[PDB]
Amino acid sequence: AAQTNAPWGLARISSTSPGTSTYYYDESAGQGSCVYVIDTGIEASHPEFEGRAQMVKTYYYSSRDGNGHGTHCAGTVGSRTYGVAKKTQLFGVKVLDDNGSGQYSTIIAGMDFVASDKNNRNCPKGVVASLSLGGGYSSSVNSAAARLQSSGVMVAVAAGNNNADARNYSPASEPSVCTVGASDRYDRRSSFSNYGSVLDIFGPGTSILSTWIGGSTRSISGTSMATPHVAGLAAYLMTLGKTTAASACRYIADTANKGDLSNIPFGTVNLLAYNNYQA
Amino acid sequence: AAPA
Ligand SMILES: [Ca+2]
Repeated sequence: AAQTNAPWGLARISSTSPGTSTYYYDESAGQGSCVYVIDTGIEASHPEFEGRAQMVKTYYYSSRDGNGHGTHCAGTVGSRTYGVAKKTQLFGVKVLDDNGSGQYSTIIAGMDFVASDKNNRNCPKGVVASLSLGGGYSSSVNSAAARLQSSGVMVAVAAGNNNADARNYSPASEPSVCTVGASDRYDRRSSFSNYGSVLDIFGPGTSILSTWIGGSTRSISGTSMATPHVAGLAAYLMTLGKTTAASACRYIADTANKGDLSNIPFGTVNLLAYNNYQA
Repeated sequence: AAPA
């Protein structure tokens, strides 16, 4: 299938080159797979989700995203217009408050939650977790992510927007997960994007169009935006049968566009998520 | 944490 006049990020991910406008992808579209969105919640009634999204857990007084961050990320994952894996299932996990804050024990609780909850879901093609949040280094947070990954879930985490080595941030620094940097239109490292050896792969994170609260849409920038492209991509490849949860991150780097990124410091990968589609 |  082919989505004409798609947002740049989707197009980028199905091209070997920057500057195109069509998003080429298999019609299967990540159906049969599940993506947990661990953020501020999802606005589940948003028409773009076609009813494929639902909140599953809150750690606060409400199950609603009064922030926008989560709804934006979910859209990049599998919303009709704005998402990678247009027919996936989405589950919202609200670990962050409407102010976007969240204590580590809550984020650790949300991760253990996902590792358990997935057992009572019907997700034949597999399970993915998309985590566009972070903070200063923490071993417990890291270990929570590792557990999640080990439980059989594709874990993808934002590298952070400090324009620093991600090694000092969690859970970006956990080696076992899929730490995602951000890029821009022109195949440049996004200026805010963290870097370092712990990075596994890059994705589009600058000026990404996505769903927003109140049934709207918004362009925003960040490693949060990049993270979902990858999680959405993994979900997609899992339904096609190309890879598994355990090996998705590796697979994505093997098959990536290599050497195209600029502004990539020595020691960081020059790897750009790529679906390798061929009609 | 915070959102990214
Ligand atoms: Ca890794």
